[PDB]
Amino acid sequence: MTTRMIILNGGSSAGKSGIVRCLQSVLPEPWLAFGVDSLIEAMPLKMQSAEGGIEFDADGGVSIGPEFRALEGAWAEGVVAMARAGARIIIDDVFLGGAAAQERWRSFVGDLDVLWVGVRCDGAVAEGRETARGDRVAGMAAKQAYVVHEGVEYDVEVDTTHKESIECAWAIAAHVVP
Amino acid sequence: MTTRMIILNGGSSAGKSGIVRCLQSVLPEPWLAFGVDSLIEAMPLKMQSAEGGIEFDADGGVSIGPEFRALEGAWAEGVVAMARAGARIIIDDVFLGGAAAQERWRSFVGDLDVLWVGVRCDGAVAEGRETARGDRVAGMAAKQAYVVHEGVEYDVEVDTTHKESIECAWAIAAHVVP
Amino acid sequence: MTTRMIILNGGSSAGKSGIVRCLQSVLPEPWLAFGVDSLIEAMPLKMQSAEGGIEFDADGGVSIGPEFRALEGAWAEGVVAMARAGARIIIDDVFLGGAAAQERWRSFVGDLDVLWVGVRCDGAVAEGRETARGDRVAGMAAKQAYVVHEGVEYDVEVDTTHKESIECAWAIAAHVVP
Amino acid sequence: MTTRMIILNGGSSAGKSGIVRCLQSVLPEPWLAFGVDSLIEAMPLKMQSAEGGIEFDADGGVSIGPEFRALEGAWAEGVVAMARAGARIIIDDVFLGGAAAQERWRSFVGDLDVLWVGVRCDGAVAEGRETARGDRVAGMAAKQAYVVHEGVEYDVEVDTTHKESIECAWAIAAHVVP
Repeated sequence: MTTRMIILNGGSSAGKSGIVRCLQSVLPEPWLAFGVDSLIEAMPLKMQSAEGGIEFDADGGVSIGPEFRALEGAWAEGVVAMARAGARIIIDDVFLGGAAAQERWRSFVGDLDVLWVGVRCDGAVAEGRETARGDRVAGMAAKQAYVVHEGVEYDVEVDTTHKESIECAWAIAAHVVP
Repeated sequence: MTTRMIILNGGSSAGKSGIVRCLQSVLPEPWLAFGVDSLIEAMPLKMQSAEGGIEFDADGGVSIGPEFRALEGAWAEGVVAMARAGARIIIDDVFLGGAAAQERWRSFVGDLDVLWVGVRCDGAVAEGRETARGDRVAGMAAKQAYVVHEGVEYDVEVDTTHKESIECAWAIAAHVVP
Repeated sequence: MTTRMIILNGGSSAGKSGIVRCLQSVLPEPWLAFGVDSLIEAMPLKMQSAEGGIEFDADGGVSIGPEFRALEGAWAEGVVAMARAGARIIIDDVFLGGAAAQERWRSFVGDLDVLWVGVRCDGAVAEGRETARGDRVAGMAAKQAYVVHEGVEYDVEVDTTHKESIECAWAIAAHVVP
Repeated sequence: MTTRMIILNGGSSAGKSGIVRCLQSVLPEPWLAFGVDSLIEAMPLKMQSAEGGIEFDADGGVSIGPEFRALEGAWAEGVVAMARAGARIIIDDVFLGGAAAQERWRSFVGDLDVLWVGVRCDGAVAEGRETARGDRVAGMAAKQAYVVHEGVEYDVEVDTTHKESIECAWAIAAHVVP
């Protein structure tokens, strides 16, 4: 019935974070936000320089080793648990593995009421925003713009190519069941 | 002949910073960027809590005392000097005083070749972006969206309401004389 | 047997974060780090301007309403769950309620193997570091330097008044059971 | 007579920034702060990935090309100009070239009244702090701890190995002539 967790999926620079902050502002009840970024933040710095962790090549390519996977899995069960405990949770992620990534989340979520959101944005535009934002490693936006959505099922889809974050947030909130 | 300094004026959240980073990326020659933000950054923390400095009320209103003015004046002469010394300078500012602010800059710039840029964006949209970005004090975007341009003369005008930063950057670069 | 979660308690500017990063570097196994700061980060911005959330007065005093408490409780169960799922968790917090705060954590932790760490630092010194770091609201360091430890039981205690973060980290790691 | 500019030199993680913020707090008159960091910040992102700019190898080594040098030179004349215009300026830098770097600054400073400050800190300790702070590229602290001071003349020297930032700041302020 009541939406317990909102999960956004989109390529780097698709506007996920902005939409999330907008959602936190728009939604009447307090929603805690967590995403792959804050996850990286919580991992030890040395994790960005390892095997089973995460590394970014020159052109923005990204690869995830098993060490990273293990931690992420536990982190996933944690946020799910937060929701299970009564806290409304918003999660933004980048499904590098497309549908597989969704399945992974599905395994952790169980019968929890989740609102699956797709955040699209044209590759060239995303790339431009990537430059505007000043992201360290250029190239991610273009590389992730489309593949991350392949085979992924959404309850709602927003496209930031021509819609502001606040507007996308409004569309998403509309589907949130209190 | 050659453009020595580019000065952007626009309300908070109009997209100035993003355009600046885009300009730095687009322009072939290295352009140093400085703005009211980095200026605040360079001022002592206690300056945000003083008389002659800067304070933000509850609704996003902003006021500048003489202490702030004095420092800013010196900072202005400095960047102008940087340009005079051969470094290409990009400056983004918020002309709270409208035309008066432009005159102030004019006094410091002298006969230096400057490209005056106006960065517009609808108030409501700016406000939305202000929320998306997560700015501490909400209200600035709306309050500054229009007044900062009153009586201000520009060599080029861009409107981020429906144009990406990179696109605005392209428009601006086109007017930059090597 | 094996330590599953490390919980550090100390006043603002006692050096908790630095020690945590050192621990992440020193410890051979990957430890995920979370603390009151990242929690605030995950809460909606408007939570810093509410009743049941968190507010900071002029002199650095801090108060926590029920809205905040509710979220924090769920967040607590989450990290505990992360640990329960096999991820090594490091948590730094500020026990404003002294022993009561420890009891709260005890209720969530259950029989989970936890290493309780106390991070002390002289008030005047902490205050100085608070200034050095450039923290927005001055006054917290002094106000929290001692009360947060009243009635709190620790497995290990470190004092950063005359010990570097890395050194304190070494002391703490020594008590971590693989 | 009156001190117009304070220039601090020290290896990465020697505590320069903290001392600077302390100085801004301690000193009665408003002092603007600028340093190699804010300079990097003002340079285009692509400058960290070029020839004549700045690059950091794997072990924390740093090299500066001519492109970087040119900009820095202009930036130097700028801050000097700020001081010449009546603004009190604080500058923290890392003299990779030792005495040569001081000479460079001397050429730009001219007869301006400057207070030269040396900020020392043991290499091993600095390294530890580098880890505590979470600096991206480890290794700088150790590599720069001593060479940056070779042949460099100071009006005042502080050592953060066993002195807090605030204390070092007090020592430095004592030499500031109003």
